[PDB]
Amino acid sequence: NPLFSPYKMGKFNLSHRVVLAPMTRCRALNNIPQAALGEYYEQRATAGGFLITEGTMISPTSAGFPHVPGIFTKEQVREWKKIVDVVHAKGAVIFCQLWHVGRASHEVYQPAGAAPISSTEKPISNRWRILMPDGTHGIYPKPRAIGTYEISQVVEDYRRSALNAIEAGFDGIEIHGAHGYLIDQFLKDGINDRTDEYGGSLANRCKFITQVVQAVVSAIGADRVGVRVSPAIDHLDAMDSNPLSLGLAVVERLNKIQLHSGSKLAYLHVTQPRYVAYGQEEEEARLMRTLRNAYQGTFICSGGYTRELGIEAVAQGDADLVSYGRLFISNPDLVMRIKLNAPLNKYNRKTFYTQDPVVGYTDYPFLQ
Ligand SMILES: Cc1cc2nc3c(=O)[nH]c(=O)nc-3n(C[C@H](O)[C@H](O)[C@H](O)COP(=O)(O)O)c2cc1C
Repeated sequence: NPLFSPYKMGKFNLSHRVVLAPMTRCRALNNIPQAALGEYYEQRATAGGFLITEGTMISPTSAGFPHVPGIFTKEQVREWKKIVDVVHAKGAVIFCQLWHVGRASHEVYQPAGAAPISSTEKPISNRWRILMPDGTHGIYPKPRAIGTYEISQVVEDYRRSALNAIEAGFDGIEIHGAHGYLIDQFLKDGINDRTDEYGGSLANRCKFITQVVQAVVSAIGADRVGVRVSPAIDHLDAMDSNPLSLGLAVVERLNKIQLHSGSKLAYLHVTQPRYVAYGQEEEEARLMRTLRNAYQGTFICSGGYTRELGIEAVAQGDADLVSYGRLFISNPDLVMRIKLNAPLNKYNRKTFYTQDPVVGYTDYPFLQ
């Protein structure tokens, strides 16, 4: 079974290829990592396994969900360390995903109820609704488009948060540049309507993610930096006229960064879309294989993977590691279960974003 052949990700000797995909669960009350996170990650950690934390705040204006952890204050760093220690004690490797939502926020999540920032002034449409602190859904407001100087301030927040992640003990960080968020808002031409040097051409649209990656690399080293993108996913009205072209454009910038920096990134992480048929290589698969073949380094595929699809991905060389989200929610021992090809617990979406430290978070049973 390919999923269980070792894999050397940089200095990390991974015993298997099943990865915990970053997942927002909203248990980090008031943005403070909670002991619950500790038990949650500990349950899923395995000797030689790779975990990626839920997206984490890089500043006071980077959140668009309630109770998501942050890593921009020393207090948060202190609490993250305890979680990182419990995970390391299991022999797992763990990276902290640095996340800024951009225009996908609401005044309720912004200091002084200010407007969320973005590359544009256009708001997400009403086809998408934001989750509110009280569990109901809200309207995405008009964001404020930032200038060159402010862009550099946000880049600095990523930088500072990356240093904090390292101070907390994390083995590295993952730059969240997918799913229609801040970075993705500069990447997708369906959103980026700028006329300055951060908009228009592929090179300009790629500038922001490049500056962000460069800043953290120069701060903690390319080896402790992973990057996540999703050119073919349009979540939150984040579409591009040419998904494949945009992805390759991003891949080229990353390869260039590695060559100039003289070191490879931890990995490239890509979320893929899944079409829907009926009672059930292809464009989508080929787009993924193409980004993988173009990228000089470790490739992590994600999005609707199963035990079967995962084995296939590693077996055909389409990916080095496979990240699982939803199945990892309901199966703390997903790695063991996949290895023994045992049944899988179904996940209850109702408690994906509730605040209880146990219910729908750590009370999913292990294999008996
Ligand atoms: C409840 C939930 C929360 C998620 N939170 C994040 C997140 O904070 N950052 C991110 O990059 N992806 C996030 N994802 C996407 C996952 O990392 C992963 O790409 C996706 O779950 C893969 O598909 P799967 O659920 O079929 O395995 C989330 C997914 C779910 C279901």
